[PDB]
Amino acid sequence: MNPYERGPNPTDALLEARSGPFSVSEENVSRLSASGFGGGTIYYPRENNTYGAVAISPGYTGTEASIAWLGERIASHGFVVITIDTITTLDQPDSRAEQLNAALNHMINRASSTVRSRIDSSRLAVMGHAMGGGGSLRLASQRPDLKAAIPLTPWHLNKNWSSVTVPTLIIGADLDTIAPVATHAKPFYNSLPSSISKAYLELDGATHFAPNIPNKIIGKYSVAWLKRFVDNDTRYTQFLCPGPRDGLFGEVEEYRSTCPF
Ligand SMILES: O=C(O)c1ccc(C(=O)OCCO)cc1
Repeated sequence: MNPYERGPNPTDALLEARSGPFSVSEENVSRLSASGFGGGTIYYPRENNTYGAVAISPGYTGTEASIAWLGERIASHGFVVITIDTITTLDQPDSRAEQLNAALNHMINRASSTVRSRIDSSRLAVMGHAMGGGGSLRLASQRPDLKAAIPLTPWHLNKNWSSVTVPTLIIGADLDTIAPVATHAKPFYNSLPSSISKAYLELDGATHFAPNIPNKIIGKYSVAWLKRFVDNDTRYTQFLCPGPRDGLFGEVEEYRSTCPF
């Protein structure tokens, strides 16, 4: 009925497991072969089919190695995913937005036929850690056509994202001292329009490095957000609405959303 649906009916366990049901292979993108970004790695399902496609940026001073687990994990749930390196490790968020865009174009137009043939170029998403999460917000602002955006403990000097209409899940870390939720993640969420699909998920007992460490909660809700909005997979609505509990015995520090979507 939904021909974008991939993989079996989800459960909390299946979404929290280290890997989804899709076996993954990798395509290396050298710095030489990459135009407008610093290279990286494309994770893609071996099983032949078309899938949504996602570009993920690391943060300030970091490289693809700090987000690799996420590229692999998301790809194993039926997506084509590039973890990029940036032209330099010091690139600012809005430069990171340009490089994410170049990485989307690389996957669609310049990668091998194996990778290009597994991408539905009409169904794209963007994600990033810290400064790359700020890059996610900027690119979502510049490309309303993106299907989803997921800034992870994002950092950005601009606090006004009222131009974004892409379905956006922001993930904050309560103990983040680099991009404190009070001055980055939450102001971002609050400046997004009340009229779009969005969610704020704040992790309990998590620092700025949490998205760099394999994380059941990040893995679960990133994939659920991507499934719901990249694939239009309403089987995943059950995890986003009402969403993880932030109350007594709950799983998150805070969850807020514009459910129903
Ligand atoms: O000190 C800062 O202002 C500052 C420090 C770090 C970051 C960031 O993106 O870290 C990601 C590391 O992978 C952003 C801002």
